[PDB]
Amino acid sequence: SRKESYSIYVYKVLKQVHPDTGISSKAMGIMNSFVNDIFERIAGEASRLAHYNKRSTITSREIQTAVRLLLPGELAKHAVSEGTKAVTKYTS
Amino acid sequence: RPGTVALREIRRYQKSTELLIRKLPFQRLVREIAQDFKTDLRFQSSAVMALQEACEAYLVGLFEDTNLCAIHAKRVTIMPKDIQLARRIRGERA
Amino acid sequence: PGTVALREIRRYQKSTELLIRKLPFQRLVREIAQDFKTDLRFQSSAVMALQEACEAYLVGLFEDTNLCAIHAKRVTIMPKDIQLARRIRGE
Amino acid sequence: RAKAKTRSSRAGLQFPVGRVHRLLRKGNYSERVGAGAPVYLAAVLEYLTAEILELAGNAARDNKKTRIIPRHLQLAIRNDEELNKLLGRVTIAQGGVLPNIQAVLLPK
Amino acid sequence: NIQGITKPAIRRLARRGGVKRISGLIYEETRGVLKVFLENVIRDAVTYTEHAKRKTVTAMDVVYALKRQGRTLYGFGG
Amino acid sequence: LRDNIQGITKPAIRRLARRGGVKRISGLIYEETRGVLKVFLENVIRDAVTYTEHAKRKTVTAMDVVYALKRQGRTLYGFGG
DNA sequence: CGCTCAATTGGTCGTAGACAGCTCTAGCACCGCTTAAACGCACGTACGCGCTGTCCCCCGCGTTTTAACCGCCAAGGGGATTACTCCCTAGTCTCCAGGCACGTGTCAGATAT
DNA sequence: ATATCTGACACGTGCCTGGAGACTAGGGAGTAATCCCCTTGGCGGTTAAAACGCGGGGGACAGCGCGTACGTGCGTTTAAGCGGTGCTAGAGCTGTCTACGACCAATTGAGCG
Repeated sequence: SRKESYSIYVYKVLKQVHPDTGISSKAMGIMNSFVNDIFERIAGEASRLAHYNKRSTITSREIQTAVRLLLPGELAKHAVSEGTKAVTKYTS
Repeated sequence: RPGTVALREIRRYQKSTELLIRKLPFQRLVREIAQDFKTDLRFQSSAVMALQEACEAYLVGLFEDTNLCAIHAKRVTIMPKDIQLARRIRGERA
Repeated sequence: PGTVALREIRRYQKSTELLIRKLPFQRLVREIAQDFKTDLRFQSSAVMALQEACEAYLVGLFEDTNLCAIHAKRVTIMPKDIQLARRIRGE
Repeated sequence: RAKAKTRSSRAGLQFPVGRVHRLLRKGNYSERVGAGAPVYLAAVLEYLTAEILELAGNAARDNKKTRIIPRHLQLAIRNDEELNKLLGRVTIAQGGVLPNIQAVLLPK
Repeated sequence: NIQGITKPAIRRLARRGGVKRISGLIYEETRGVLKVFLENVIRDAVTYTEHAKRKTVTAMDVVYALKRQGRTLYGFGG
Repeated sequence: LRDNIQGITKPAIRRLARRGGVKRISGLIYEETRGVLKVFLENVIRDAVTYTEHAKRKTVTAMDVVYALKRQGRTLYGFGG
């Protein structure tokens, strides 16, 4: 049975800025932690935002509010800018 | 004339859970601070003064062992850099 | 001189690798385990993860300790000057 | 009925929205899940990953290296307080710590 | 108007906290520390309200802000 | 044979104090340092045992330490979890 | 107070481990088309606990001279670092021993096809 | 009755796990000179303390509203599902080169002259 991880997607996103650059498995392990730590933070926050308003769905506006509370700076509205682009183009 | 044995406040403000800031100036304060994100809010009087309680209890938490940090430095007198010690160790400013 | 210790700081910051000897750490870990519950075996990497997390706790404690001594006008550590950490942090 | 595509390809994302939907569902986080949520989440994962990897590239380049090791990510974080306010509760395994001498300790 | 946090208010708070000596240069920077604390707990709280489309800053949303720093309290609908 | 915690050597604490960025080391520090380290293991390994015993396993995994560190807030990367 | 010269550092030899494309294999979980129930929108309609000013004393600031105090250089030796001194147990590594999931056992039957 | 299959009634090795031993030598330890640091003290140099009478604004009383609240119709949404079919990891061994070090002339530091 398989291990499950994010290695190929993090190594894909690395080419989005540094196609010149290689990776050690140890650094791959750090990024394979960082990815699902952001998942652990957001998904719980969104489920709690739903629960704080008694809802059966986590939602686009739930995750937008969770991310709005994940970083205390410009990076939050940059993340919102990427997410609004994604949900817009998916649904158009 | 000079004071002496200045303990009289210590034997009052730790005896009961009295509230120390006055309402209306704190009321405009939080409201005028909120509106730089979003104006045309309405504010529950309970919600603002609950934040007054939390700010006051947190201000006990901004002196209680902060004066112990000065005592570790062998000052009886707190100086601003003590906050820059204690509040960096708690991670609230870096 | 009495002081090339400052170049030790920079050298042990050029370095990153774990500082405690492996088997010695495992002995301490097992001698904390074997009178807590019966016969705890450990995978090597779990012992290494414990070692890293604990050496990180200690490096952080000493970083706070430098602030404690320096803010007390010392460039030397003393036990009381560690002991501010346990009461100020949370534990 | 036709040959398939990932939802990410319509979203303009490279991250895998479908397994995000699976991780939410296997995560049991609510009775239903708005399709907008995992689509947005994939962009969080990209944007937060690319930003730190760029700085990891800087740390490696400046130390004249060509393969990333945990050191580079740790220094990439400590070069940026907007990352330090996220990762301050986190240890980067084997990256060590920021090389730093406080000015009171120096000679003269 | 941050100046509404007056000198005797901070004397009273610190004397509940058991303090002895201060140098007067403490207070004007400590007003700034309370200003950033107060601003952080406000912006987090108000967000839940406006996200829930309510315009009324709700005491629940004050609890859910303080709860994200773990500083739980009851009576306000918890 | 020696069980007496000295495996945390003078040379080890010396180097940890160095990497934390501290200078002169008076001899009183070493035994107190061993104490705080013990108390931290006695927080983490306690819950690691609860993770091992929740599965009724007889061996501690990397997951068993990682989730114990995670629930105690001093989170760790590089090992899954 | 700028020199001698000892102490960390930086370019070349060469070697050897962990990446990176495997290498399709391929085992399977993402999407498509259905099936489909129900919650949250959309939306009236209840309407308080929000925003909005007169009388009235209190909450905070400015002023008295000053020392508890922090920071000063004065006084005051111990014990940590550096260094060379030896004594020892970390790491290494190869062989020991024993646990699990296995396929077919082996023969023959508790339960009923 | 019949076919057959289903636990008693069980000696056959990989993989895996952890154990314990002797040598080697990396390094912990042992001791001591002695500097440089923490230091031990008190005004002397510089500034928090209730007033004490006094100015700045908060509060017990009134007075209106579109918000904050229910809770029904319903339509849009995801759930849940099964086939088809694009994805992702195994493990096998490169093709390395990149990082790993030792050898062997640079730059950074301790002594007073």
